[PDB]
Amino acid sequence: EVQLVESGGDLVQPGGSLRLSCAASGFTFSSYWMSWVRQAPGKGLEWVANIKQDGSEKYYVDSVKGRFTISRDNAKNSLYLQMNSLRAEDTAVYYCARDRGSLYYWGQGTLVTVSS
Amino acid sequence: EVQLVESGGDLVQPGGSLRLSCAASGFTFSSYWMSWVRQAPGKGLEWVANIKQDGSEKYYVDSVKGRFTISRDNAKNSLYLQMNSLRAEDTAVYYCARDRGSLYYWGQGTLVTVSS
Amino acid sequence: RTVMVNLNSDYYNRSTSPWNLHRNEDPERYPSVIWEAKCRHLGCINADGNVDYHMNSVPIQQEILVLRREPPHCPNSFRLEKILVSVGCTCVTPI
Amino acid sequence: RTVMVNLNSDYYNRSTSPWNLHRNEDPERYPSVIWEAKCRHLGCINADGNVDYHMNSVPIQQEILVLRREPPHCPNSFRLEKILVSVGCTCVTPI
Amino acid sequence: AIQLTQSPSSLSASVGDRVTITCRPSQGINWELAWYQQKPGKAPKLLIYDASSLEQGVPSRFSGSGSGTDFTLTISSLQPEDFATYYCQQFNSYPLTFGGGTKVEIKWS
Amino acid sequence: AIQLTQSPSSLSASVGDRVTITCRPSQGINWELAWYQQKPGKAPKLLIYDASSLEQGVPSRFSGSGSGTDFTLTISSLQPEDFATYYCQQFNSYPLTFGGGTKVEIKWS
Repeated sequence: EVQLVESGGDLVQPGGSLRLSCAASGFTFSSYWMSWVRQAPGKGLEWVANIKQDGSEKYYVDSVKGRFTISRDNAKNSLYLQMNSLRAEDTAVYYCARDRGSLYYWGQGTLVTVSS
Repeated sequence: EVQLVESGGDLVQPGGSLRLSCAASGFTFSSYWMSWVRQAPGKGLEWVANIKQDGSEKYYVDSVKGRFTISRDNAKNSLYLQMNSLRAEDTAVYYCARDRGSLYYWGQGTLVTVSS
Repeated sequence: RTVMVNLNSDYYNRSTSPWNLHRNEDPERYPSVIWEAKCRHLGCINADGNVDYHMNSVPIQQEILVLRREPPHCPNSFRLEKILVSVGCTCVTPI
Repeated sequence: RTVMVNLNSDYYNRSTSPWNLHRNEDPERYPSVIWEAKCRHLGCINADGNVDYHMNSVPIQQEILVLRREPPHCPNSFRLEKILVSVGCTCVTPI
Repeated sequence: AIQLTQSPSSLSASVGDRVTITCRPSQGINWELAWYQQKPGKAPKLLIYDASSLEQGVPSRFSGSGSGTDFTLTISSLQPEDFATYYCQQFNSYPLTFGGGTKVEIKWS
Repeated sequence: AIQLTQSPSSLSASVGDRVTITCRPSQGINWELAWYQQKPGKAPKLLIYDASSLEQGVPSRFSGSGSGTDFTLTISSLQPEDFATYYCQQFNSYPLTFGGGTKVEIKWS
């Protein structure tokens, strides 16, 4: 079985930072593209970021362009999400998924809380 | 094995007639299109006629349009060639083949001789 | 609705689930020739070399993309279609 | 050079030659998702339920037509390509 | 971006019914659409890719269709195990977007 | 009709050579071309379909290529069992036509 396990998600005051960690297993992590999609409390899905096989190309939604930073450690089997200057809108469940266009392999999610 | 056996080919004076007979076996003769290609003594191949699965559509080269008559007996497993007003150019080896565009299944051929 | 498109084994016999290949031609289609697999036996060939009806020969199907001359016979225009072809056979235990 | 184009089983486990399916995605390709078969074992599963190395699991390959965004990322234009996909596995006697 | 308008945002239905959810993108897309199912407390499951193609495991009682600006997700015979929120997503161009979702709720008696 | 011009009409070659036969139709064709091999006293064998696709049984040492007006049949490493006459045929439109053939003869020493 392919396995995607998120971590890092916690309560962090606005303006602060946090590093998400998606731990991949069950596949040649180095050969496939990865992603991050979010679900805000009681809201729909919102595509966030994706990263190329090696780490040469990266794409975002404009609501996180310049604030969020996607990365990979192909030797470690890890996908990351270094978010900064965290807003209210940024409080969601962050799911990592394998591939870019149609996501079949999804993690369970990690709640990032950002409030007073 | 698919088998295509020609017959009928013989020495016939010019202006005369003859009926070729391709005997099919090894397949649902009724489901596939058939053809006739000729090879004149020491010459190249020349596509002659083809006939649809049932017998609704038929196509020819203009050098035999109106002179030659292609037919099928799907119950008998037979393809025919009723040629009339036979010319010098009509002396060739008549091969029948299965399908219309790219012919894989070929018969051994039948020599039709037309001379003095 | 329309798009511009530019252009660029003895397994059947040796198998425990052997198959026959039936040629399928249409000059009006691309690929114009598809060979389709039809399972020779209902069961499977064993060590002794006979049909074991404890097992079953099953064809392995695949949804393939094909082009077709649309309008019919028009040699310059095409329509994209999806056909279900059987490539070979495998030997399975019942369920 | 260019042409106008309009637009329209638990076998892997139950097999004697079982296979694993590996998802292959490219949003830039049509089909965008192809699952590829990779033979689980080198031999074949017998009556007892173990790997018989007298036989061999062989993947059944197929040359399939695929479309691709040409120029790269251009969403309206495409190029036709032929890729070799493995659909499943069969069990064969050596040669 | 390419905005996905899903219709309706909620709907009541009973076991055996034929649900027809529509996804209409802001601009024109060829086939570059995907459908998902999401049940409470679970990650979404991918149902259909390339607007019409059924994914691995997804049951026959699922159809995907349409081209350009009209896409349809159809459950022919509704099952209890089918009441969830359904999302549509384009993969035509970045940024990749999701529809607002459609709640296939239970119509009480 | 669509006339097929084959080049050359005859050629001498030795075992191991790389033979390159060209077929050029009168008008433009997409991929609707086929190649055959004919040995004395035998019906022709179909080698390549759709200008580039190898037929069932045909050995790897055979390539077919080109589009529109330039088609190429190539034997990379010539074998004794390969000296024959090679025909090219279009299936673009009726009447279906054959090339004049190319004799892959033996070059004596």
